[PDB]
Amino acid sequence: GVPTYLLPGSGQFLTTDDHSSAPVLPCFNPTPEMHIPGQVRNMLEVVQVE
Amino acid sequence: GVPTYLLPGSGQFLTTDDHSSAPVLPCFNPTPEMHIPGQVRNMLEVVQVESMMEINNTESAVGMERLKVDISALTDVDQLLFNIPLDIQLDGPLRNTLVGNISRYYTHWSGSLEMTFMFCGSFMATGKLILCYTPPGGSCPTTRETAMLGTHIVWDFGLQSSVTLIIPWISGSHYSTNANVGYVTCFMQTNLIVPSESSDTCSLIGFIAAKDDFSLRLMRDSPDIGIDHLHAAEAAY
Amino acid sequence: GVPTYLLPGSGQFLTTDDHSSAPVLPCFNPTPEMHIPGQVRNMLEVVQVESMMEINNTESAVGMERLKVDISALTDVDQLLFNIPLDIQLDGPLRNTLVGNISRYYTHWSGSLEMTFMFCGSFMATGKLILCYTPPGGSCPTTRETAMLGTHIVWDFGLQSSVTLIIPWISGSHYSTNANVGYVTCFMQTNLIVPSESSDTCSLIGFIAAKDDFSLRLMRDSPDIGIDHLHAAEAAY
Amino acid sequence: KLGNSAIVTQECCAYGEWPNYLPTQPETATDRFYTLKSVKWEAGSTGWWWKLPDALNNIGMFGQNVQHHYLYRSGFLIHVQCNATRFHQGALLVVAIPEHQRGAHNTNTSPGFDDIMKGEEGGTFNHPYVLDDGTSLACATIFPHQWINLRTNNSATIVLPWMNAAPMDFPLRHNQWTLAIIPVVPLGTRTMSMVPITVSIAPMCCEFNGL
Amino acid sequence: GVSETLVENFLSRAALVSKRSFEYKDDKNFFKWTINTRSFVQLRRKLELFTYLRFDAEITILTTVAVNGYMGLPNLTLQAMFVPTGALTPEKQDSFHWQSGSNASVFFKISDPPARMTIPFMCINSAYSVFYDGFAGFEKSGLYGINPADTIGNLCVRIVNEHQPVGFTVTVRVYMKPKHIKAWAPRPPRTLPYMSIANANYKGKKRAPNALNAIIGNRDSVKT
Amino acid sequence: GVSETLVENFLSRAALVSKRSFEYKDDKNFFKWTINTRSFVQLRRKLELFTYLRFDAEITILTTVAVNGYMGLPNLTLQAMFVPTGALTPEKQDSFHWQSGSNASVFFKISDPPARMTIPFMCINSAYSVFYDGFAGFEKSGLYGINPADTIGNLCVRIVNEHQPVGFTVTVRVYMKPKHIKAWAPRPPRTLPYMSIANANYKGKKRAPNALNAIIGNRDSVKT
Repeated sequence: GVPTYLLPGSGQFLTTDDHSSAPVLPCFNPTPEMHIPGQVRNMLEVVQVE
Repeated sequence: GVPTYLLPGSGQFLTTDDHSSAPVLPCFNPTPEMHIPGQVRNMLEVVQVESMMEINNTESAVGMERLKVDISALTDVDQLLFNIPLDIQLDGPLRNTLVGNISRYYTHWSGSLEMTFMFCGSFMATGKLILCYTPPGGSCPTTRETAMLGTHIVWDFGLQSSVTLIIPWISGSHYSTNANVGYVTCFMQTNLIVPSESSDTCSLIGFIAAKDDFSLRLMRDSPDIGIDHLHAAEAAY
Repeated sequence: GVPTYLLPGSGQFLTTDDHSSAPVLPCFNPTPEMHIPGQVRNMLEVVQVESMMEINNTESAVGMERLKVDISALTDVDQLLFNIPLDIQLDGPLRNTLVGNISRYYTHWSGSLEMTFMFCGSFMATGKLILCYTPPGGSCPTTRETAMLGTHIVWDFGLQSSVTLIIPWISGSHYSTNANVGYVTCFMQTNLIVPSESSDTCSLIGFIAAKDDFSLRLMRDSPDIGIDHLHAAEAAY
Repeated sequence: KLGNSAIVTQECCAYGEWPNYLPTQPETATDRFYTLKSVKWEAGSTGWWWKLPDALNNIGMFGQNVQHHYLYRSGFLIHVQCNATRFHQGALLVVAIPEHQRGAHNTNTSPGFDDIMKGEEGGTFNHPYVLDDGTSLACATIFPHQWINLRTNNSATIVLPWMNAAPMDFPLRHNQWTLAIIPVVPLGTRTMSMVPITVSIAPMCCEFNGL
Repeated sequence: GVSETLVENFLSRAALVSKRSFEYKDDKNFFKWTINTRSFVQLRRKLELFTYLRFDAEITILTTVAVNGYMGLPNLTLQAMFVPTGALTPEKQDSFHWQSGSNASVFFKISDPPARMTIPFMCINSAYSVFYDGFAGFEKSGLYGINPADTIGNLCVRIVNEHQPVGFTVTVRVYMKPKHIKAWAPRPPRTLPYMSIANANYKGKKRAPNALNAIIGNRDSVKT
Repeated sequence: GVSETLVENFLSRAALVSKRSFEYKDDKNFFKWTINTRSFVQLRRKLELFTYLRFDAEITILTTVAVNGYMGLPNLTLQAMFVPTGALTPEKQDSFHWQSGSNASVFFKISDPPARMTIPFMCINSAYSVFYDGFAGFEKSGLYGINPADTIGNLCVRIVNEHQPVGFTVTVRVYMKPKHIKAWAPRPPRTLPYMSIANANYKGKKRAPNALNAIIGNRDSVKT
């Protein structure tokens, strides 16, 4: 098939990593995003308030 | 999914490998690249800068006295002043220069060096120096008259104050073993003619820079550094 | 990420595999390819060069005497001089040639060989040699008259000094087992007519080269090399 | 025709390379035939070998360009001539071995300086059947070679290109080629003859760097 | 690279920087390490050829295990946690601070390949001041050459498993390797031997070579 | 390849070149090996068919382990470090030189697949002088045929783990395999048996075949 070799750093759980992962309940449709007022997209909206 | 199989050489830590790896703090924006003056993108910018040879290399030459060769009015007409063995990979005048501390991090060096001497006597000091380049394997000259064999220049330091002596291609370690790799030899030609008020003991200093065709390859660790225990041991733990 | 699964045959070191592997010293520039004369891109350039057969193969033939077959004035009119068994995979005259030391690194050989004999007598030496090729399985000729069965040539070495004898396609080991694989047979036809001043014991040497259609396949190790302990043992450790 | 010494007339080449300059480049000083001594070929003569350019450190403007130049770069054009009559019979193999790492027989000790460096004297094979290095004369036609069959011709001509991995070499320690003349078929006449073999070496495309 | 003299190739050889055969039994049960340039003088002399640097260090923790003078080697779980120059380090081997939701641990087993994370350009300024000619803070008691915009971080490493791990000593090697090196303002190569990991003191050897009054070994005369 | 007679295919079979069952206990605790062509005479006779070569050797260290005449086999960590023809080799098993930031180690476990690095074309010249007709250096004492532009390098291998590893003997096989072979100026195949790994001495067998005065086994007459 595809000849692969393992880099060093394979099998580790780095706590701040960001890969797509296995969903535990696929073919589940969660509740849609109802427009809730006052969204925070950035914490510098929280800081700049007096 | 994807049928994969493990090659031999899988799971090894080769120290000189270069793969992209997992950042320990992603979504961190480091400080941008402010334009700091004097960037080095290549170590052949560091090598090609001139730097002082240590051509008075004798015993009982202490400290600053080692860099400069004294000529005086009481030297013979064709007495040998100095010679510079071109052991850029070994001991000698060229070991503590810029061209010979970067090239001790390497195994094969090759290119034209460039020597520059600078007379540092009074304004009235006159006389001539003949500067012989002995190509490697040749005979180190002793008489000034048999010194005319290869490349040599008669340098009058009454007119000039600095001469430039190109050493040609050398090709380095193309043969760990002691041998004969060049010489730059400088005899007195005339005498030292200083007046009755200037000091009769003048001095030369010498520089060396590699030129544009200098090439270093195969990297090894430097032999210079080693020896003893350091202060603040285990203080980073 | 990418869902992968390990095939059977994962983690094995097969000795004849060919994958790109991890360089132990990356960012090293090796020395460029200077044009060195005489490159071999194919071992069928090495095989097709002619090389001396060893056709005087008897006991008490010592050293250089083995390469050349002596004819003389005291041989019968149709006495058998030599025969060359075409055991290119086995013992015989063809074992120490170029065509038969490369083809002992292989299992199946096939193609037209090319024999070339060269008379090395005096300028006045005249006479004829009949050179029979016996195809494999046939009868080795003893009388000169029953030797006319397959391909044969009457070679007058008074006129010519060298003959070329193409051996046709043989196909090799298409049947490890002793058998009958060809012969090249050379009888006297007339006599050896040398004058009263030249030496009466002339000589032939024979060459063999494979032609363009020679083909080797399936590679094995040579049976020639083995036997004893070598000097400077463990001196590379 | 090379040099003021007009010796022999040529145009067989080797390795497909007529020499061209790939600094001091002699073209009238060194490019000339340095005829060596003519060695007597008899009936019991084994062989002769001349390591080039060790045979030419002594002789001529090439020899001055060895003692006054640290690195050399030269191809050759060689010419062997075996002046025998129409009653002599014999055959030479004029072979030109690149990098002829000779061997010492029956001992573990490598050859010294006075077994490899001879110069104009040349040398002689001891076991010519294995070319003094364990190989074989029967396969030795893979080199640049030439046949002197005294029935047919009596002369030979080999051209020797620059054969180093290095671009230039230093001459007093390394020897590229090795002209070697092995009589395969030994010489014959009834009187029982010292036929001479004259070797003329002409350098081609000389370069010399490092005075 | 284009040449082997390029700065990216001259410095990014992976070098050993830490090695702590810490003994875990049933403060001393783990080790930390301040990530600094000044560890091993083969690499330190190369980084002190330059004044200002800017490199992403990658860290490649190699963990071995060995039986002391029981026949099998246990496959433990480790945790190499990068504490930067900010919040607190764990005071114990099993304190609260190992469970921090901000320090970025790695969780690697012994029987895996060696763990590997890449610590980015970790400074406040635009480059690492290798040499600092100043004083920290405000006081006259601020030591010379110690810039707080130079500490990369800390690297606390512990065995995740519980006690009673019996006398298999755990030797942990840590390999730093710079990446993306941008180097500014080169310097003279240091020729006298080092005194501390903190500052550039000089003592010299007793006699030449590499001595205070004579760096090249003394030949007999200038006409030698 | 196009044919099986091609030089790239004729030489690049992976051959065993070293095998050192070095015993590690609590100089002799490791092995080194000068990487040379002249090891095993099955491969040596094939490389000495040519005068000049130019090949990237790959090295495939296979490490086994075996119990001596305790039931489990420990999974140790090894280090195969390629020291070229330049700086020093480690004098001990745990000296400073193993920690060098320039020699390119590999760190492979026993229970992995076999380690594999590729040593490039390592010479000064444009090809490997297999046969050298000269003398090294300057003296008359320079031995015949030994070119310093022919040593590929050294390959020091040690067990990374600490002592008291008890009597499981570690047999290490090393497989060299040329790559990208460019071969120049072919030669006669060697027919007499070897004497040394240094030079081309010849002795012959006692009688034919492969003897000094007769290479092919003697038949009875030429009319056989």
